[PDB]
Amino acid sequence: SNANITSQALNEFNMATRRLFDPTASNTPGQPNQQWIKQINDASPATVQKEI
Amino acid sequence: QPADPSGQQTSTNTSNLVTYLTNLGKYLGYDITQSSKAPNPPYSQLFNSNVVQLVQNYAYNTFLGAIPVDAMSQSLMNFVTD
Amino acid sequence: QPADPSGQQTSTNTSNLVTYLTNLGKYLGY
Repeated sequence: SNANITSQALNEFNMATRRLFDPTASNTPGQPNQQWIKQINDASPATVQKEI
Repeated sequence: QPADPSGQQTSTNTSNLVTYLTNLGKYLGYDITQSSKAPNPPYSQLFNSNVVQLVQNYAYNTFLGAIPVDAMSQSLMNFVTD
Repeated sequence: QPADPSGQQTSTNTSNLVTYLTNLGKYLGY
């Protein structure tokens, strides 16, 4: 029902490659789940430290 | 009326307080004077716990399952005994 | 009786501290 597929190389890939560019991310401002750097651009200091 | 110097002293102190808290908020990199430029509503949690948790447990599972292992009987592919 | 300007100045100043501390806490993300 929620059967989803990944390999270990592809999964380690998208674990590494999720913050810098993201295919699922919205590339137009004003939409949710934007690029991680743009989300950081408005993030709070506590938020960014949790990211660290 | 005879003005009490304590009131004037406290007024100057409070003006000094607002000035200096403006200065420190300035130094932290924010503009404190206007509430509109402040975020609304606030956020302290991370962007999305769900996507990151999903990614991390998936990576953990894929690493456990990916590596080849002796497969001839269940007790012999065992990773940890008890 | 006429009000001393020190009291009104301090009341306005206190409203500014309240507003500005809420703004700073907002900027921290709280």
